[PDB]
Amino acid sequence: SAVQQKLAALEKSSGGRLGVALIDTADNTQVLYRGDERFPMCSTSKVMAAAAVLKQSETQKQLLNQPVEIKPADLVNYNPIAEKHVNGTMTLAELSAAALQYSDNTAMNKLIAQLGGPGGVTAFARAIGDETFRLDRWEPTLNTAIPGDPRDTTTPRAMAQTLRQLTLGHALGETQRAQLVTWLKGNTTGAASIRAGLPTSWTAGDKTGSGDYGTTNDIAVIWPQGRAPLVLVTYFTQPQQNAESRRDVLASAARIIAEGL
Ligand SMILES: [Cl-]
Repeated sequence: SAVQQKLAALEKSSGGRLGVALIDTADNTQVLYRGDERFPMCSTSKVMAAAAVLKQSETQKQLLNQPVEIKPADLVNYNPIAEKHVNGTMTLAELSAAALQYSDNTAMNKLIAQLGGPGGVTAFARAIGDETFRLDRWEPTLNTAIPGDPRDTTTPRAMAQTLRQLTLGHALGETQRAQLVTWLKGNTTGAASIRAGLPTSWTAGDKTGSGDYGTTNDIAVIWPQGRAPLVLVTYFTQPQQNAESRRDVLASAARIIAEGL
């Protein structure tokens, strides 16, 4: 197909390995490129952690408004929001928003702690039928992205299915689904990634990721006009440990997909 040829050429030009999964909710059809190969998730795993906390909140009503102390020991390598509140508190809702919309790594570790460790995030994934997702480590070491290492990876097919379930399906309660979608739509980190390759009139919510080996990821839910919503995930990783992340490769993959719609 034209999409596959274009994705392979993009992959060659970029020097890396690209994975793409598109789900069209009109007919549940999928377009896949390396759909069943594992890729490091990096910050895309924050969606699962936030969703798991939302799920806890369905029976623990005021959980989202619970204050959590932010301590110096909590800070890691990228803390744009958390560093502003050190020695104060943030609520779990605020931590979820920081994680999702700013990719705050301290905020992620606070969510992981709220869930009882990395295993708590993975247990939620299993509870919503994702047998592929695995979170093995905390921030920042979950970003090592070593080729062939299955730790902290998923597949494009698996993550597209899961994002669909969380944002358009019934993995969460109605109020919680709406809250996750609201957070994703307010993301600040994704302008150069999938968003840059979509028509501006199509609304999207997304979560990016980046890490070692020039790993560059984005997962999005998209509301085009003229048709049912779509889910698009784009995962990218490179052979050299010190390769720079390439948000523009994800934009190009999104353009290729949008061409084939
Ligand atoms: Cl990793």
